[PDB]
Amino acid sequence: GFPTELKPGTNQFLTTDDGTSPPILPGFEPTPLIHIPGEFTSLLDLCQ
Amino acid sequence: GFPTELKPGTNQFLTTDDGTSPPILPGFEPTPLIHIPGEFTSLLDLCQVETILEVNNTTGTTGVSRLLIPVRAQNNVDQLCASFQVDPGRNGPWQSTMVGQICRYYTQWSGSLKVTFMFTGSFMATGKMLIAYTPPGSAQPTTREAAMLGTHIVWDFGLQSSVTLVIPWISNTHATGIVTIWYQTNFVVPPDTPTEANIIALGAAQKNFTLKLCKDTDEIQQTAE
Amino acid sequence: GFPTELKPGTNQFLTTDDGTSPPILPGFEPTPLIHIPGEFTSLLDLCQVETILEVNNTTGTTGVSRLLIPVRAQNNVDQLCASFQVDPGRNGPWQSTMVGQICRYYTQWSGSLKVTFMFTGSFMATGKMLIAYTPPGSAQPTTREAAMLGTHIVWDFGLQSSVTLVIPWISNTHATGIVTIWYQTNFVVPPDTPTEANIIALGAAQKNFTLKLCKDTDEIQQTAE
Amino acid sequence: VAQLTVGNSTITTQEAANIVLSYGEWPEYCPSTDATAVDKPTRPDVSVNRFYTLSTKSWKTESTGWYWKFPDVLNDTGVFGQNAQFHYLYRSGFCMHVQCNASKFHQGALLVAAIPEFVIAASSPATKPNSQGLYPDFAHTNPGKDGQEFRDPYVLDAGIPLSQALIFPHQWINLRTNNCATIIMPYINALPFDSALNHSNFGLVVIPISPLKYCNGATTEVPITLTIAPLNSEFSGLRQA
Amino acid sequence: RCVMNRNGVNEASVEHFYSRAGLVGVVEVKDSGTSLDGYTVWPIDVMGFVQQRRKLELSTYMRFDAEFTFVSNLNNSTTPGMLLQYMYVPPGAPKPDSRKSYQWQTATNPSVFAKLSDPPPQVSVPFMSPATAYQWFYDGYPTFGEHKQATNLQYGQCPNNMMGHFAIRTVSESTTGKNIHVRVYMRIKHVRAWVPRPLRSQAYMVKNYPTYSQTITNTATDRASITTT
Amino acid sequence: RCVMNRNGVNEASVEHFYSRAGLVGVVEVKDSGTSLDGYTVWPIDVMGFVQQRRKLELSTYMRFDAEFTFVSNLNNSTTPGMLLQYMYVPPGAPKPDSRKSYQWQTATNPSVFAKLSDPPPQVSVPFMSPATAYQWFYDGYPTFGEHKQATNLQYGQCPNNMMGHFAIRTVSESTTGKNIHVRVYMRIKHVRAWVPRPLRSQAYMVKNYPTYSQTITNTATDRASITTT
Repeated sequence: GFPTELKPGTNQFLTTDDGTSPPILPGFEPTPLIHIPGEFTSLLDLCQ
Repeated sequence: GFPTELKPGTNQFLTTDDGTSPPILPGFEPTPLIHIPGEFTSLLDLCQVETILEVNNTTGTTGVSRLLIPVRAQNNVDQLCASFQVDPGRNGPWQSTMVGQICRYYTQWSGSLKVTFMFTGSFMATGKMLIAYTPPGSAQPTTREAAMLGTHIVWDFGLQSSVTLVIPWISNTHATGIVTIWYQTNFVVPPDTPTEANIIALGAAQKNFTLKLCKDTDEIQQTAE
Repeated sequence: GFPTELKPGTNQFLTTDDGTSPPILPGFEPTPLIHIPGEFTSLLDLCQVETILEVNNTTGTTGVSRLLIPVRAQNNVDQLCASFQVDPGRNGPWQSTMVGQICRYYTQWSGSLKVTFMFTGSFMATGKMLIAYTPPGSAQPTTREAAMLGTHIVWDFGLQSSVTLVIPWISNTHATGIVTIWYQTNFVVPPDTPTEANIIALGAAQKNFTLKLCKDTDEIQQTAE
Repeated sequence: VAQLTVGNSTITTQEAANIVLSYGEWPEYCPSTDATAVDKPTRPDVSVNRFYTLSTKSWKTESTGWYWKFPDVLNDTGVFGQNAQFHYLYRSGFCMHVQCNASKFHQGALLVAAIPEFVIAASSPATKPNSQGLYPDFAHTNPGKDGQEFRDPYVLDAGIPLSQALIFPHQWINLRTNNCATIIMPYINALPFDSALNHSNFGLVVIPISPLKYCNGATTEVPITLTIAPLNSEFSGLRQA
Repeated sequence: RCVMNRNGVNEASVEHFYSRAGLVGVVEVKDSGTSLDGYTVWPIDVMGFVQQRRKLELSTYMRFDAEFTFVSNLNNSTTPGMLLQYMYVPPGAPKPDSRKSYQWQTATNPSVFAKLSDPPPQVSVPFMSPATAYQWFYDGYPTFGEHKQATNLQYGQCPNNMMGHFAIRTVSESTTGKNIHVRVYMRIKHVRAWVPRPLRSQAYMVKNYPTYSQTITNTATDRASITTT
Repeated sequence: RCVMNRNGVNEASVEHFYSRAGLVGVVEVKDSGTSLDGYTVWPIDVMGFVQQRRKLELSTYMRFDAEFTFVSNLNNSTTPGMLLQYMYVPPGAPKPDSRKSYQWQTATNPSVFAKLSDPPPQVSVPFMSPATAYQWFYDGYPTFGEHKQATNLQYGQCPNNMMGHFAIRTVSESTTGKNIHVRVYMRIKHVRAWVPRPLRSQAYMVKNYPTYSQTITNTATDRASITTT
């Protein structure tokens, strides 16, 4: 097949890597997101 | 070669992953697909089919008699003829329905249900029944008047032998509404005609009914088959 | 490197996967392909070639005599000369055909077959045979008349020495039609000419004939070769 | 009320034709396949596609119901029976008209449903190893033109609940509002043609949900008449026998 | 308590209702003790378990391709480097009868060689029926002739549902003394269903037949009265 | 019973008729007991088994590239990390005669190093004939001169069909005491065939020769009479 070569760092689990995992429940539609007042997106807004 | 890096989750078998497997028989042409009538592509289309409610699911009632709501000449009026909760997924009269059995294959469901009542007395029989629906969170009415004060249908089966009651919403996740049938009037008959009849209740879902989170049903049990 | 994830089916050898392997001899230029007459690209083209049916596959008949349908001066007319089922893939007269042997290499096949009959008597010999084909699901005719009432060919081998009978469909998956030959007339000959002759039956497939699901044949057996 | 005349058969039925079309599909002739491109299957006219009125069943107070396997219900009946007995392949739709003759003083309700591949089940007292009690006899799987009375109508004699039989093309006969049920069933099979004698494409059940009731003096049995009309019937591979 | 919103319409589709590869057979390649077989032949049965049988019998006709996955291991769950041969024996082909039978070499039998240490081997079996769809209900007789046999078996048994066998063996020369448990997982793909049916209410008594016990079980649980809730 | 539809025309193509890599040789690298060879040389033979021989002899001339796959393991089917060398010895090159022969180092012999633990090594051998196609039937003598030899061997033996050898060995220094079974699977690719022939009817007696027994076997099974069915 397509020639590849495993580099150092394969099979490692980083615990901070923003990897992509397969969903255990494909096709599962989560509860649609309705508007909730008071959303905060930055802790700096709380520090202020 | 092309530099890759195996991530966590390699070599795992998920049993729900929509992976791509190689065909064991490449070049094998399956039997060409011809048109067959009656293809169904959604279980909701089956939930929307009226099926008989086993309202008379009482002890001692056997066979087809469980599908009939007995209506007879009452010595007292305003009596409760029959009652049943509007809960397709739970044990009870709705187990005998297609919607009630399909809800068993799912975890959550919500939507409006319809309940059709067929009077099967003689053409000469006449009278009125009060089909009352009590919303969830309220106990079933104790008197015909309390039922009349809520959502209800005064069903004159002398005029129309069939009536439909639309339940606005159920939403049984992983209380419930109650439908009650009251003798609004006595069972009126001329001479030489049976004074007892039956009502056939048929339950189904509306088009806003939806299911969620497929779950293996408990209606069947694996044994030494 | 490039993030990958090994899925189920890695490291497996399928024996039917049309994979890509590296050539052991890169740069090796094979002998250039020159034109050779007689290239065949489909086994159906071989199935459509008429080959002799071993209709006389009877006990005691040996060698080439098995390929001949003996026709002689009969003491009784309307007698059955010979019969054989139209089943290329099964044991019997069709084993000696190319179509019958190729069907052994497959699991399912369907299509129309043709069966040619060659009369090999003297030029002075004359008479009529009734080539009747009985569709699948019907027993072979017991009398020449019952055969005449179905699909048949009154073959006057005094006029034409060859006749073709097209079998409309066979479709042997993993009953069958029957071809019967009846003495319509006696075997008529002038003096000093042989009163016995032979019919050579040749079977083949038509262009609508198709095969399916390659399967190792059972006509050969591996032993201490 | 009108008089439908098909061929030499005439039935008395009411107008407005409140007919149930099974799966919204009309019975149609199969488009010429490769197997049919060579033999051109026989499409008989109103000679075969006529009205066949079977013997009337007597609906009584204790009747459990009846069913007819339909390629089989006409296998020994007239020219349709002839074409079915003497052809290898068969394909047809059906118009089924179930009629009751009840007074306004009779009461009861029938569920008339057409069940494709109505596989009849045997009801065994206990699981015995591959015994006769595990399979229905031919008299039950192919009851012929006389139909078969249900043994356990609650489970349709097939282990499936009767209450859900309405998932099939069905029609109610509630004696107080109507006494006729008309179901039109197209040819439904995993094959374009099939054996009329071996395979029964569907069964038509007529089951009393509400039992028949009447007071003393009325006719103690309501006649149930079944009229069958093959629609777009085709046949192939004619035999002689 | 109440969900005033509507769920998704896709989770109720037939394709999704039959998704999610599930266990369809648990075969054991016995090669120790009193059974030195070293192989086993599993006839592909979509209805081995009553749950999947009831789900499939919701429809009369079904057409689908199937993805099979073989989760194999020893009794102690270990997966050593034992080489296994998962041979798919298509319908109409003869199955093996021994560890070293000639049928294991038949090239027309698609075979998968994989070690226990490898990820579970996975293959796609196409729609294998001579008909245009599988039949979970066949109101008829596959034979030809009159069917007055005393024990009326062969009734209702559709021959077109045969999907083949999965013959599994170690590639050993003699007995290995280790039993291998193979869990066959099958995923229904591109499923199309016709003629919905009532879901089976009576307990299944035997396989291949809709036979039910003489003691009918009510579809609905009992109440005290028709007026109690 | 009957299939009124037509199947696919592609399943009957010559390319598909010769597809599906099949077992063409089972060699054993003996390195224990009385045979401490540690190597084996397998002459590439497309006609090792009478099934494939009969399938190939359907045609007179065939031209194809071949994909070889080596399924190797021990007698107990285990695949330890033993390093094997699959050396392809092209036609005209000398083969090894010992475990540590100098021919194992010949760079012009394409060699594949793979451990038993690895997936089966797989290589593509191109069309290796001096002619434009292989000949399964060669009505002639490869020698030059008059051919009145008493035992008339060399008749019908085409020299252009030589595809080479596959010399397989462990990369050990001495005997390992373990026998390795190598199953050679060969896939015919880009096959083109010429001059179709009757399929062999008589049992094969020997390899490389069409010799048949004196007891001729009828092509068709016998009947009672010419009128019975």
